[PDB]
Amino acid sequence: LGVGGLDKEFTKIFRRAFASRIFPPSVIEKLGISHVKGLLLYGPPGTGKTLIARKIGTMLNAKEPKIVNGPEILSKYVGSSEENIRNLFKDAEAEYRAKGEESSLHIIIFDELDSVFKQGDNVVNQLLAKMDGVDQLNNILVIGMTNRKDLIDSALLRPGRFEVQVEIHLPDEKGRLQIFDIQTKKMRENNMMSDDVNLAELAALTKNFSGAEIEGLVKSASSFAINKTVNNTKDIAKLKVTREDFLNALNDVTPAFGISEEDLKTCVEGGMMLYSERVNSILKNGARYVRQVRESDKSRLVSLLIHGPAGSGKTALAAEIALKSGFPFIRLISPNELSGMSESAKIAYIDNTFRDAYKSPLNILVIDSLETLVDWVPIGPRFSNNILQMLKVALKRKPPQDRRLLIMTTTSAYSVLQQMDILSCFDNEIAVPNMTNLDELNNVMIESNFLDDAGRVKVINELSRSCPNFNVGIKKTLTNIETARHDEDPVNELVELMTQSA
Amino acid sequence: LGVGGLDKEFTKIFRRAFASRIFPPSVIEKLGISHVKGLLLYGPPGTGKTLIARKIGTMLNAKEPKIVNGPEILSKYVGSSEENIRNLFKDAEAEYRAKGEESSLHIIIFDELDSVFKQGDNVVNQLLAKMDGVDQLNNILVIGMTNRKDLIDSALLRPGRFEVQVEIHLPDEKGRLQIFDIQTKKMRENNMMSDDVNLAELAALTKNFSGAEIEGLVKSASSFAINKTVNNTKDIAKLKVTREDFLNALNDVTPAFGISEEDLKTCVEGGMMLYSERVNSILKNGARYVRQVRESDKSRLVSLLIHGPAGSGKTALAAEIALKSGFPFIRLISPNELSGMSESAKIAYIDNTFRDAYKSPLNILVIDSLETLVDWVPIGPRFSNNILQMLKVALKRKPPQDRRLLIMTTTSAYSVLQQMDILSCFDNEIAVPNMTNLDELNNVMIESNFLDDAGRVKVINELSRSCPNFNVGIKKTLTNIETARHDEDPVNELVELMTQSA
Ligand SMILES: Nc1ncnc2c1ncn2[C@@H]1O[C@H](COP(=O)(O)OP(=O)(O)OP(=O)(O)O)[C@@H](O)[C@H]1O
Ligand SMILES: Nc1ncnc2c1ncn2[C@@H]1O[C@H](COP(=O)(O)OP(=O)(O)OP(=O)(O)O)[C@@H](O)[C@H]1O
Ligand SMILES: Nc1ncnc2c1ncn2[C@@H]1O[C@H](COP(=O)(O)OP(=O)(O)O)[C@@H](O)[C@H]1O
Ligand SMILES: Nc1ncnc2c1ncn2[C@@H]1O[C@H](COP(=O)(O)OP(=O)(O)O)[C@@H](O)[C@H]1O
Ligand SMILES: [Mg+2]
Ligand SMILES: [Mg+2]
Repeated sequence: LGVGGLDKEFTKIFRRAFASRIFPPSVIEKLGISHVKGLLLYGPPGTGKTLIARKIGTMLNAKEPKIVNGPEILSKYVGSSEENIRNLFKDAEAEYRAKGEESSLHIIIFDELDSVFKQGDNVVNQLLAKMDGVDQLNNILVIGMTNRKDLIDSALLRPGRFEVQVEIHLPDEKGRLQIFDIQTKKMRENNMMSDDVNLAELAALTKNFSGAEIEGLVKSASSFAINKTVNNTKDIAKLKVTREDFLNALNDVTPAFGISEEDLKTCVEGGMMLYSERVNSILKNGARYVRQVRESDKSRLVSLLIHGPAGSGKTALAAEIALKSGFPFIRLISPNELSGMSESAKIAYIDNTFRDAYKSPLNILVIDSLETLVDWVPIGPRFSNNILQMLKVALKRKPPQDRRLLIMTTTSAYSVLQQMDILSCFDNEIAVPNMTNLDELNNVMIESNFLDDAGRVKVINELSRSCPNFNVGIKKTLTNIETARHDEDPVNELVELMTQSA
Repeated sequence: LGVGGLDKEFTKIFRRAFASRIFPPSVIEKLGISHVKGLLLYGPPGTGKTLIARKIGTMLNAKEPKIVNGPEILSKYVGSSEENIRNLFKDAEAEYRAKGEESSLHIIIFDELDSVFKQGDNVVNQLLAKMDGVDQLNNILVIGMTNRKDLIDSALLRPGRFEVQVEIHLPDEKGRLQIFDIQTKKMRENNMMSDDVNLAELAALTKNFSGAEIEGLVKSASSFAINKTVNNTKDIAKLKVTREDFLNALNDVTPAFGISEEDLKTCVEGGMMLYSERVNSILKNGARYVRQVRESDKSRLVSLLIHGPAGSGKTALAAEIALKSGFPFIRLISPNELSGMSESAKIAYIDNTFRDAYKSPLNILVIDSLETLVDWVPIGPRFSNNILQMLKVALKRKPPQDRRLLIMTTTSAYSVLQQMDILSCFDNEIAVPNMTNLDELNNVMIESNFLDDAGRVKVINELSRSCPNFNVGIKKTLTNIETARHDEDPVNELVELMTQSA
């Protein structure tokens, strides 16, 4: 017909909400039952709910369904809003007096239902009157659509009202293959599509898209081929789309439920060099855990705690372990995002991020500098307890319906966490130490191209008896080489800086 | 007549509210008494109150009852609501002036009465005027309905107003047997029901349903048999519902006052293995307490405390004991449900859960992580006292009218509870210890299919002289084997991890 990827949900809606309307009234009256009058559809935006609604009605040959938007009714003036509802059902009322039980079916779609409860009452009560009360109207069927089931009051779900509930999901590979078929049919049937375009490849590149995003991608590719000829010209009849156009268009549409590439890549990495054996061990353990949470069904929530002193490398490690994983979904919470908001806004932001992470097969989250998110200052001490409780609950909840995620977190204030007794949330702890021998300094000098061997040797020979057992980090070590490089006397300057830091 | 299960109740209502209306006016005048003008019915929703109201009306062949809804009147504009109440009684006023004492009876129904008091006064005063004051009308009888008696002000219950009060209950096995007949009459009497459907079985499976759920169950079963023909065809005349349809329909309707199966089963239990004698003792004691509660009338409340270190197994034991009991009603209160709410909302939620527990023959409740529900942080220390007092009162109250329930609660901060002085609530305490011997580790490895015994011997030998006094929980032990399994060198990795944890 038109819909794609939905094959166990088009059977289950049709079995219950619609099957009885086909038969003549005699047999339905014969058994002694009643038609259902409410159906609820829930799932993330852009996934095809309104489509199913409109498309089913063409089989029954009902009237074109009316549509009403929640916030519209809520933003109208009080009296106008009150009168509006009684306007909506007028045609349905008339036809019943006209033809009794043999009237046709009428469909009403109610969108963004949750908005009414998010605080209103008059709309809800008037609406329930028309399908539950003594003024019962036996022609109508009302469809509701929401992204959040938990905000609707339980009173509405009980038998007689919104009796059947269905859930829509993001598509998998076979779904996307069918959606591509549906969207490119009309191009294919008119010899306006090249022969190198292979749809099974695109089905695998577009990893976590919804249907709407696929519409947008096709439109973009068409755009390229149009622009290639304008400046409106002869020989339009030879127009065609090509594989290169799809590959170019893939760089202009970025999906929600994707990878926050720029923040991870640029902000958190400006080098990476293996200067010791501990580093290598840390990156191997990271790979082990990524593999564990992709090939086992008895581990759907792992949490880790990379601790260490300041200037030690922590965050750059977390990022490095994530970018090599290849998961579809990756995000991070850091102080840069929460700047300038009130406390309540912060709670809302964290909660929404976690809810968005429970809608893909695989997920990674990074939490950076746990103590700064809580506003810790030791003169008081002062901190925010509400945020702490939100985080403490979140780090132990398990995603529903055989999904899975991995979490990584970074801190420099281990003792404070020990004091706040939230140290049982973590499954394992990794330690990151500083540099403490001159061999590491030699390695770091070599891989940054500091200067020729003749000078390098002299730096080590002078520090050998200037300061034998220094204790410095990596972040500071790379800001001293960089500044010393620009001096007029590089060896002496570097020696002085190193001695001061140690 | 048309209703079943509610017999006794009837006998009474008819004895008091209506018996006087049958007799001729002369004898009633002759005794020197006056009719009753108010009747209150209360009980859980969907249990059959409005049905009784209508069906009694048909025996006395009075007019069709009028109906009004509380929220409807309360939400309307102030002036319209004030003018509205006077419209409702107009017809009754007219017939009185027409025909005096010999007028027929008028019956008015008022729904969701408590909504008026839950905060209003104008409707209450105007209503009492017509049935108590000087302007009394002697034709009317008013029926009220509420789910909550305790909220109604006492001024209404005194003689002359709402003089008779009655309660409706959820049916027992015999009642459900009757309700199935009343609902399936029209199918049975027209040869559209198979010869294998046995109603005594269905009455026994549907353990805690109300009437509305039974209507829904029949409707769903009809839907199965109907859909099996379409795609609208010939031989509609051979339609028949069958036993398999009922058994499959049983999985689509879930009742309130049922079992929260998914939450108990998936989240809280992902393995169970009897690695020591203490575990067997714990489970045996749980079974003891269960069948105690089922076979005694001198123990209608029992409360338990399970305590021990973090990671020891607690919550899984609790859920494991719940699943094998076989009770109809099971729920749990845990931090996940209360996340994101304000304080007042949390209190309301807890209180409603306890109220819903007091309406079934048998009940179990599970309360998880008592110290996290109160928001304890030891720096202050800071915590919420209101929630603590609510929980402290609730754990001692006994349910009414020969019902019984069992409570289990789990915690990791035994010293804190001792400081807060709420140990007096619990009847007995159970201790869950950690692992402390190598034999237990051997059993766990055998049970989890780690690797062939040849390698298994080596782990125990190496730990026998590396660290013989280790002290770790079961959760950590089951998350270290899992990660070691995926390594390239599984023995050394597991040995190192165990040494670190101890
Ligand atoms: N082997 C390495 N491991 C980690 N970081 C490295 C390595 N080699 C170079 N670097 C660079 O060193 C810097 C380390 O700074 P980074 O922000 O990761 O430290 P940090 O301890 O998280 O800092 P802070 O806690 O003060 O915010 C980064 O620019 C990183 O790219
Ligand atoms: N004999 C057993 N006893 C307890 N848990 C077991 C047993 N065998 C396997 N398990 C598994 O071990 C895990 C125990 O974790 P659980 O959440 O019950 O611990 P907990 O004491 O509640 O932890 P926490 O204090 O961190 O909340 C569960 O996944 C459970 O299925
Ligand atoms: N599963 C799907 N199969 C085919 N087309 C789809 C699908 N999902 C989305 N589309 C396309 O995207 C458009 C927008 O989807 P829409 O029905 O508005 O979803 P929502 O109800 O979430 O807004 C549809 O009109 C259709 O062209
Ligand atoms: N004891 C019963 N026997 C038969 N049918 C019942 C019974 N109780 C409830 N029902 C069915 O449930 C339907 C809904 O009940 P309703 O009249 O709304 O009662 P209430 O709303 O007061 O719970 C009724 O129309 C009736 O068909
Ligand atoms: Mg950092
Ligand atoms: Mg627990």
